[PDB]
Amino acid sequence: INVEIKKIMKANEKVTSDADPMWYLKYLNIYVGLPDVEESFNVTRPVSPHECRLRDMTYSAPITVDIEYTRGSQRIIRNALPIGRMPIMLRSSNCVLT
Amino acid sequence: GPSGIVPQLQNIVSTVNLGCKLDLKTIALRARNAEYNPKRFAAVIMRIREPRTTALIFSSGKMVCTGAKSEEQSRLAARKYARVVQKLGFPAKFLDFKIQNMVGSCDVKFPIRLEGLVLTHQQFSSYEPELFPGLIYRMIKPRIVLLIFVSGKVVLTGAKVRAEIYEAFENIYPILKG
Amino acid sequence: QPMIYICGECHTENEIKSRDPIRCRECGYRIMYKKRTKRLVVFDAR
Amino acid sequence: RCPDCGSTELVEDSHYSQSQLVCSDCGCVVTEGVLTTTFSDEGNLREVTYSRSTGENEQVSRSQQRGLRRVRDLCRVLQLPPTFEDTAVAYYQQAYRHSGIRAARLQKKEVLVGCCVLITCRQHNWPLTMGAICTLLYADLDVFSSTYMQIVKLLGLDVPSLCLAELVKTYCSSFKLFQASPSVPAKYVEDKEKMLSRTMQLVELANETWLVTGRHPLPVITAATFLAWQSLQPADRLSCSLARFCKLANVDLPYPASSRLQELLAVLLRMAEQLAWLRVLRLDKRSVVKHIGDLLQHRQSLVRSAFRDLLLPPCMLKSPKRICPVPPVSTVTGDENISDSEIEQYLRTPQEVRDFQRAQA
Amino acid sequence: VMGPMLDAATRKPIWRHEILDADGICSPGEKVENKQVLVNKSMPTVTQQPQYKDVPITYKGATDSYIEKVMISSNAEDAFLIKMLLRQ
Amino acid sequence: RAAQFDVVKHMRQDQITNGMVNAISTGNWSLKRFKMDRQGVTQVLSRLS
Ligand SMILES: [Zn+2]
Ligand SMILES: [Zn+2]
Repeated sequence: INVEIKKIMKANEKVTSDADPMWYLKYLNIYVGLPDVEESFNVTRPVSPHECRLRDMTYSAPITVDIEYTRGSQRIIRNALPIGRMPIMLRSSNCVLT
Repeated sequence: GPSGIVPQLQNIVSTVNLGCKLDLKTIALRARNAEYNPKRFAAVIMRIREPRTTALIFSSGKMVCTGAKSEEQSRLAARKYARVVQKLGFPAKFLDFKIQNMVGSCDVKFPIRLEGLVLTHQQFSSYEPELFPGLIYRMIKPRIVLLIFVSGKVVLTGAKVRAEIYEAFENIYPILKG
Repeated sequence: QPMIYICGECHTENEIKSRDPIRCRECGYRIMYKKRTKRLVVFDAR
Repeated sequence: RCPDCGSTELVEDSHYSQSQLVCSDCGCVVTEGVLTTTFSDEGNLREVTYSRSTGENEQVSRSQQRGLRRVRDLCRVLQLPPTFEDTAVAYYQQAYRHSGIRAARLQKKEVLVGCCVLITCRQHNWPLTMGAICTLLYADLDVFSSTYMQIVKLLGLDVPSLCLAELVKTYCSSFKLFQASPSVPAKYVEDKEKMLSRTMQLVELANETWLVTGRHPLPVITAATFLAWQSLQPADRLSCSLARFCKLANVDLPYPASSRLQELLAVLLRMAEQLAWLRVLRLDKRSVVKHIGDLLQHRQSLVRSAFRDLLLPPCMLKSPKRICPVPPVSTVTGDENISDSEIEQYLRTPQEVRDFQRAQA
Repeated sequence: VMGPMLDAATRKPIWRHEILDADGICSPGEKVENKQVLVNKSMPTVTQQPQYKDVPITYKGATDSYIEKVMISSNAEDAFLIKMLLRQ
Repeated sequence: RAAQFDVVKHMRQDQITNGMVNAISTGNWSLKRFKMDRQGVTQVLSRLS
């Protein structure tokens, strides 16, 4: 979680369409955050492993990345765009119980 | 019973068949009142003040007129344009006069909480305070569409006679009161 | 008359009696437990 | 009916392992034994959609499949539950039935996809602003709104309204004042729970005072969050303004937010006049914010008293002495022609008709 | 979930619905025997009013057990989840 | 469209979350990069004691 994720992201930093040159998209930094649950109102609250055990849920934390890309102009930036979610091993660095 | 306020008519819509071919370019060339902007639309639009109305004419020989406060006034304006076209050099006739629509409005002089109306009438009342400020209600007897606002004023449309407007008004009035 | 479920976190009695989604009335918790039965049960002390 | 005694008291019952149908009045067995698949085949189960098994999913036009793929993408990038996406695509397919929409231009179908997702989201009570969905599309607000009205009129389906509390709960977490980010001084950080409580009771006050009806809720929610944020610490926060807070919060406040603020100040003045301490202290627009908790502790009776002096739009509260004056009766039409001189203006003499062809050329 | 259906003779629930509480779920602390229902679940037939059919959760087991606790919860998509703990 | 599109509109989120949860839950790891299919990687924790 701490280093290899960033190494992979660096290994795949840049993407560019062969059609219409001068357009591209670059990744800058990627984080993993803390575990949480998506309730039914586009809002989140933190969880504990036992609540996940009871509710047949998954104990995971969101993956977030900051991005740099172009649309007409190149000066478009996003800072905390999420990509997905990663399961969390218990008593790891990002867990609640540590 | 009535609240002492009658629905006043605001608009009248009527049409009549002129019964002949006309040249819009000729009308724009001769009449002291005409459009012809074929780049946008190929038609001629009239208007007079006695009655206060606007009419629109085509080469196909149809007339559409609107703007009066009473149906008879609309017919008077229609006959005035018929006279104008007859003296324009066209063999116009005032044939098949038909009344299409009218608009009216009224008030109840007490505030209206739209939330209760939508909660009890959603099946025919559409409430959406994001785009259109007011509330939309479509009535079946007669085929009337109604707009309601918090101020208590109501707009009525879709009828053919003032009797329909009055009757729809008194149909809805108990609902407006409670 | 309406039935009571005990919240799993603050243990404040809640009544649902509806399709209302589960959520505590005081705290934000989302787990509820049924109350114990009122009928008596007989055991053999063996 | 039991074939032996004719009684209708048949009961389904199983002995230790044998399922059977027994006449509970004479003991006869009318049907015994079942044939059921086991695990050895349970592991092999496949699935075929019946539409596929019936030849459907083959008449789907390229544009129709593209549109439903757009529906899936829109539904899924928002991380909505799968049932939402399934219902959305079902409604899209159902609306595709009529000829009037399958014959339509691309932006019309785009905004139809958007409003389809929007309505299915409404059906689940889920709060979601139309502006955000317009942002996720390539369309403008006006055409989207017009087409949404057209489709709701066409289908006449149920459209549950947006519950204000749900908008408040969704919107409150969006702001970034709950974390000690380096971009914001820690002076402004507050517990979010008290924030939500203060805001939802403030917007309840706004709602019951006729402020919210017929107006955009978002600016009202923003103003309520304002009154909270100043109320929890007037010691320093009273000096800030709208632009400052929206800057730190990184939010685009609506223009009518200031007017909504002003009118809710009018309301809290009307609300403060009742209280003894406030009405003696001679408070003002700015100074009142520090007593918000005091007023809302006893809201209901005081607002009921304030009703007996309601709220109506200020524009028509200018004391109109005349209301809907009766116009004069002018339905008379004359006999056949009230005049002939009006026609004596509608024609041009040849003097200028001749030269009517050489300026527009 | 439907409440227990009462007997036409005894003013009391039928034997299969002996332990169910007034809402259709067992009451913690009771003793459950073989073939008695745990939840009185009914499902619509959509697969003018829609017909239902009954698929109650019958307790299968050779020996009696005691209900210790019952937990009710829900997910984001309105799927009510019910769990029960049984003791021997 | 002549007007330039923006990629943010298409940034999907299922194909990572579902990939990870499936790969961990079912226990099979299929990788087209090296043509390796591994089975039995994960086991349910045992709570007999
Ligand atoms: Zn609780
Ligand atoms: Zn028999």
